[PDB]
Amino acid sequence: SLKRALWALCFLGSLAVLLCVCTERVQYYFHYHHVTKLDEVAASQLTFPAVTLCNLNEFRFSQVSKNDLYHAGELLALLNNRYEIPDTQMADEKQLEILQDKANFRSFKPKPFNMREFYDRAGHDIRDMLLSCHFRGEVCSAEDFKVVFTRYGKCYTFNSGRDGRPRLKTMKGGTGNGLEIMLDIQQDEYLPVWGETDETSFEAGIKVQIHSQDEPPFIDQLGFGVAPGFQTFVACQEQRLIYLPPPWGTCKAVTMDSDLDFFDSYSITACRIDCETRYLVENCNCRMVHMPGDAPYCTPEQYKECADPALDFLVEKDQEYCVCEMPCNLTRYGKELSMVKIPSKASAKYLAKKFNKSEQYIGENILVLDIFFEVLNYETIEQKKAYEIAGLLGDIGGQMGLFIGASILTVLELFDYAYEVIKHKL
Amino acid sequence: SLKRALWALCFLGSLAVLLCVCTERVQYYFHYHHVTKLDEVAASQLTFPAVTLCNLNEFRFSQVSKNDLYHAGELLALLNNRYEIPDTQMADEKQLEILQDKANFRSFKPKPFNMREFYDRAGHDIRDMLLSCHFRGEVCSAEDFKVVFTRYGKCYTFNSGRDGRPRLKTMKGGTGNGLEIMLDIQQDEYLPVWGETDETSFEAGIKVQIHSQDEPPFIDQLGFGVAPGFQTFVACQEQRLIYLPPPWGTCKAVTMDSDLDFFDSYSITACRIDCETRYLVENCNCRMVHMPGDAPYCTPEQYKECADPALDFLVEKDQEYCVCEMPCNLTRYGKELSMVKIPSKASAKYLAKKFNKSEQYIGENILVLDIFFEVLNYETIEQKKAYEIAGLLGDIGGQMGLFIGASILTVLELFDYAYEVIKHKL
Amino acid sequence: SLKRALWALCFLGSLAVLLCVCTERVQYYFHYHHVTKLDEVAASQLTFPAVTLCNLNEFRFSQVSKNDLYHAGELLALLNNRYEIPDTQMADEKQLEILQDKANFRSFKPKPFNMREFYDRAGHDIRDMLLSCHFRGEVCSAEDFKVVFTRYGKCYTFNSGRDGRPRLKTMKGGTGNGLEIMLDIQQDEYLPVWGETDETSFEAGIKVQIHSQDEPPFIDQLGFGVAPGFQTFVACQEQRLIYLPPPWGTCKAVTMDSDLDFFDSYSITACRIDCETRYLVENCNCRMVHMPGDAPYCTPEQYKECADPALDFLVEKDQEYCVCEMPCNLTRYGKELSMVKIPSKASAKYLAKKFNKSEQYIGENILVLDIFFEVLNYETIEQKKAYEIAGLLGDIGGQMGLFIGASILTVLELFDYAYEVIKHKL
Ligand SMILES: CC(C)CCC[C@@H](C)[C@H]1CC[C@H]2[C@@H]3CC=C4C[C@@H](OC(=O)CCC(=O)O)CC[C@]4(C)[C@H]3CC[C@]12C
Ligand SMILES: CC(C)CCC[C@@H](C)[C@H]1CC[C@H]2[C@@H]3CC=C4C[C@@H](OC(=O)CCC(=O)O)CC[C@]4(C)[C@H]3CC[C@]12C
Ligand SMILES: CC(C)CCC[C@@H](C)[C@H]1CC[C@H]2[C@@H]3CC=C4C[C@@H](OC(=O)CCC(=O)O)CC[C@]4(C)[C@H]3CC[C@]12C
Ligand SMILES: *[C@@H]1O[C@H](CO)[C@@H](O)[C@H](O)[C@H]1NC(C)=O
Ligand SMILES: *[C@@H]1O[C@H](CO)[C@@H](O)[C@H](O)[C@H]1NC(C)=O
Ligand SMILES: *[C@@H]1O[C@H](CO)[C@@H](O)[C@H](O)[C@H]1NC(C)=O
Ligand SMILES: *[C@@H]1O[C@H](CO)[C@@H](O)[C@H](O)[C@H]1NC(C)=O
Ligand SMILES: *[C@@H]1O[C@H](CO)[C@@H](O)[C@H](O)[C@H]1NC(C)=O
Ligand SMILES: *[C@@H]1O[C@H](CO)[C@@H](O)[C@H](O)[C@H]1NC(C)=O
Ligand code: NA
Repeated sequence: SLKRALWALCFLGSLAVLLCVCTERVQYYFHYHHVTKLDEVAASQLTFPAVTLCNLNEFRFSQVSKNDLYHAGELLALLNNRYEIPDTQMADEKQLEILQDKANFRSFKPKPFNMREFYDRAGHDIRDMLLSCHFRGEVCSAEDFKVVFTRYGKCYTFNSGRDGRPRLKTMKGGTGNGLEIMLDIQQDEYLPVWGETDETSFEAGIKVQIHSQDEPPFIDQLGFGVAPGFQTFVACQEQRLIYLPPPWGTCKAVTMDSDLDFFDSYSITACRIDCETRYLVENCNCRMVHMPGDAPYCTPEQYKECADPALDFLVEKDQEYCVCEMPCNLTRYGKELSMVKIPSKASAKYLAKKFNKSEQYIGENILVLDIFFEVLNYETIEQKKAYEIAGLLGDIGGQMGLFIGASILTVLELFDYAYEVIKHKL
Repeated sequence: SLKRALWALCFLGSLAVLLCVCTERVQYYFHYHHVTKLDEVAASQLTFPAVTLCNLNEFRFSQVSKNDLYHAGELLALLNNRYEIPDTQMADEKQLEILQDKANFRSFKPKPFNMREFYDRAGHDIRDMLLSCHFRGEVCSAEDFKVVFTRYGKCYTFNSGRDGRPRLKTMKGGTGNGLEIMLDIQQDEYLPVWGETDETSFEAGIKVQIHSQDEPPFIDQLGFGVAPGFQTFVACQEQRLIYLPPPWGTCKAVTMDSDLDFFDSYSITACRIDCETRYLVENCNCRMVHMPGDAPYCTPEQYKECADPALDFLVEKDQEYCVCEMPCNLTRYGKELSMVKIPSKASAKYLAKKFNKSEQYIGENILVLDIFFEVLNYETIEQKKAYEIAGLLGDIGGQMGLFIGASILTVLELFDYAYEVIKHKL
Repeated sequence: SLKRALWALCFLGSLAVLLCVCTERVQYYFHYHHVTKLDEVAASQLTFPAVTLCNLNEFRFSQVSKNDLYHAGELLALLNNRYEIPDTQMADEKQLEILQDKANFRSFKPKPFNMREFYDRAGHDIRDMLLSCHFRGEVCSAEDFKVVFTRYGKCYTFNSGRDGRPRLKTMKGGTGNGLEIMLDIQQDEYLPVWGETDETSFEAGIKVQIHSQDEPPFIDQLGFGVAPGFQTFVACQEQRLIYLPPPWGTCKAVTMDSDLDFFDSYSITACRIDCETRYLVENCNCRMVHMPGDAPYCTPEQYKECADPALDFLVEKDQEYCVCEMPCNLTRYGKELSMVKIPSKASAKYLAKKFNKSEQYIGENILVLDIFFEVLNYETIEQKKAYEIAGLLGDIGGQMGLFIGASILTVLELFDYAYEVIKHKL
């Protein structure tokens, strides 16, 4: 034909192109794509994070008695299974002799034992480890820190925001407008390490973690180190992420009491302590010292057959047992370390006078932490939906309004034209 | 009805859905959303940044006279308010005696005093602090650095691009294709610190800031530290941000002389020095030593009642006095430190010969900075408008072209159909 | 007129606005814009990277013979061009005397020489440099590392995934769930440095690079340093980038044998070694020791006129000779260093016994690397097309369906209406 032969390709080919192009805007929508948004909103009064710091030594050597070596001798790796110093050939010169009159057990008649009570008196004490800190020039106290427990032993927490005291805030950047702690890691009272184990440690420092205040401390997997004899400027940078709920991303939404069995808030580091507690109470009824709840802590004899082999199974065979993902409102904290050597020539003769110690002791034990904010900004890393439902109806309609010019009314008009087909002319 | 009863829901319900969906594409536009764009454009000849480095000690102790302790004795924290060494019990062994015959003032008849003139001769000198630097193997001079002033005292600047000399460029990554400075922090000439103040400092190092060349140095809030006895590889990474003007984001746009009262360009660190100058000249007519302009610097007696308490008020009560935000064309510089111990066994006997100093002095005072580019890239972090006006008319039209099929012509055709209503049939 | 005079502005002005708005959605498409997508997908079993570590000293001083000083004396900077120790006034006390009876050449009759054979026996040996490493507690061997060659001399590689052994994987974060190497940098056997050159080095440490396993080691431009006497916790963070092919970005797509002349895979660091090989074999037929292929390595006499001046020309005059960009599937590795001082008071008397060395030697030569993953995540930084072709036809049609209401059918209906013009009425 002349008029109708051209429309066999025109109206049908444009319809054939439309079904290819209308699908790739509907197949695109069900991917649930999302793009991000980095911003840098300045502020004037930023809150302070929660520093958590503890020594790299769990137990003070000068504060273990003849009772504690009896029950926990396999735990400290100071005795064998037969209760003896395991052939310490050329160990030391004096530190044998403190154990030579404490590892006797000659008809000892041992007292009852506790495990949390062992951590509290034989850990390092912040009344002696700390010398003088500050906060914007205003002085500290030892009562500003709080005793927390984790795998490294007794650890402390500054600005935790727990048990009544509120949270502290900075109003300036700089270096002297944050913490200036002056610790003393006490290398005289370390555990003697003349033996050898796979878990042995040679170092001597302090593990610090800077986290938000809505999390428990998670020192063993998130903390950095700070060397003695150095002043370390830990600059910070507050980041506020905003994630997306499924099917876009993966985020358990925030609520009042979401998935709380032993805590109140919800966090990633608040969840592996939850899943490593319910597994231990249900397997052999233990509870390690850092786990929350009211279940009784178990003996160090149970520590070799319930602590290590059961918590090996959460990373060996039962990695599908519990799973938990990021909350939708995080707050991270970046860090940019840099070190400056602390005991200068001018200060070697004053610090030796003030704390009554040798100049050799000062260069090997004094450690100045220094935490601040770099500039008073905070970055936001959001996740925004790339293709909403209200934008799908636009681009699916603008193609139909281009190729055939038919609206959603006229397709129903053809559907009522088939009603004119069925009985009016048939 | 049969034909018209169905259109009471068809034409009206699709219009009812349209007003919900056309609003959420107009309410979306007035949020002014924006998404970002990270790119990594390789290059071949990148410019070099502007290193700014100075000691952690403001005044050399062996270069203060009996005049300078008279006027600035409260400033250096070496005298009391009654002009005496404040009970330095067991201070030192020799460093008392330099002050025992300089803190006399027995009918001294004091000369006139200046404050910038005190900084220039009693600060640390780069002719003696610097030993030998390099740039791509080609040797330095002491005349490549420039004297600048900030809160830490006299500080120097490499590759500043000021007073005629052009900017230097790198053509390779590596470690030996940048600065290799060998400083000497001079711990023999530090200030004696047998006293105690809140502002006291024990450390001994060097504060470096790597910034762009369109900014003044802002050492006290943006600089890291470098320890003596270590060689620190400061790797860099050039970033070029592009921000957005309001109402999308917050950015004063770039111009020729934007908001310049004492500078020429515009920057964030070039603005707080501006706002801390206009406040000080209008309150008690002072000018601290690091502030630009022609107003006269004031005496250290005015330093206790105008420098510290007035600049306390900009972070206490008048945080709304001046505000200034990011320019739209920044250039940052990342950094990734790492340290290697400098005085090796092979070099302990050569450096002791060449600079005529003991092996104890070399391990406590020699410091090798090493700044380079890691790879010759630069990242761009742009901010792009998510929903322009030209895309609003598409998605607002494709919905109307879908639900009712009415264009902007036919709504005016109905508006002229009401003209046919008003007088042709009424 | 009354009806037709209004349509001179209505139908024509809306058409006039349409050509401005339809262009800025077609001019927008040909920019090929793209936005990014940061995600954080958690995992459970992440692969381990490939550590590459070597000393900062190329040649052991106690293992160069009287033959090697004859041919390579200009290379090591130990002799002059006239084969003599160049006036070493007050050099040392003993280390002259090893060279005083080795730099004789009194009728030496020199043997034939090789250059790769010189690197293999006079480099540092991992059987003596390494003391004890670990991997998740399970012990190492010296046979887990692999000899590779680069510009720093003989370097080693852990977890390379080459020559049959598979790749190792972690299942936990923490600090003791990665490498814990205990190196010994051997400062007794360093080269004597009483001379002076522009390329001279004072430091003594170890350069480590953490890279993926699809790259050759590129130590001299991508490695950080690790100081002796310190234990450095190198935390990691696996990133998986996805780039875009042109015209959006710049990326040679991944294939089986893309641009491989001496390698198998494709990478950025695998390409500059390619371009620095083809240039050297075609200019003066050399091959430096770190270049792959079968071309013969050339003498150190050729090293002064072919190694340095020809490889100066790739960064001076022929920077357009070869160019190669990022592959579309990278894998980077971030790092966050932190140091803890290693030889504690408890371990000073045990390490002195176990490895039979003085306490002075332990604090100056023992170095504990510690590499782990922080948390078992991996970040994805994708680049997504901002404006596809299927979205162009939507927003270009929704504007035409708004302003004039004309589809692509009716513009062809007017084009056939001109066929009714040409001969039916003319
Ligand atoms: C006769 C011709 C003109 C056919 C034109 C029909 C269109 C109007 C259809 C085809 C594809 C349909 C869409 C296909 C898929 C979806 C996903 C669907 O997703 C949901 O959100 C439902 C599930 C939930 O509520 O989570 C919402 C309706 C929508 C947009 C549909 C709306 C109507 C569309 C655009
Ligand atoms: C009779 C029926 C078919 C109603 C259809 C009317 C539409 C054509 C109207 C409804 C919403 C209007 C929009 C509402 C808001 C804006 C924001 C406005 O924003 C500005 O940029 C103005 C201020 C400035 O210049 O900065 C520009 C016009 C526009 C897109 C309007 C264009 C015309 C729209 C799409
Ligand atoms: C009579 C009136 C209504 C004019 C309306 C015509 C439109 C339907 C035209 C004008 C601009 C044209 C576009 C101009 C440019 C391109 C780029 C072109 O880019 C390619 O991808 C081709 C090359 C390749 O395959 O890589 C694809 C067709 C397209 C979208 C065209 C599709 C049809 C458009 C939208
Ligand atoms: C995240 O949202 C919750 C409630 O939705 C709110 O209480 C909390 O303050 C928010 N946190 C941040 C950092 O925005
Ligand atoms: C200072 O230290 C010495 C040695 O430890 C000790 O004998 C002396 O009592 C100490 N003095 C004070 C005041 O603590
Ligand atoms: C930013 O823009 C100004 C002018 O708009 C220009 O002079 C300057 O070079 C730009 N800087 C960058 C880093 O793009
Ligand atoms: C080297 O130092 C000593 C002690 O400081 C000094 O007496 C001697 O003059 C110095 N020699 C030179 C050449 O500077
Ligand atoms: C990148 O893509 C190639 C093939 O396209 C694939 O073999 C490789 O595993 C991918 N790598 C990553 C990190 O996705
Ligand atoms: C220990 O070192 C000394 C001195 O280097 C050496 O004489 C002795 O033979 C060494 N002993 C062993 C067992 O290696
Ligand atoms: Na659209």
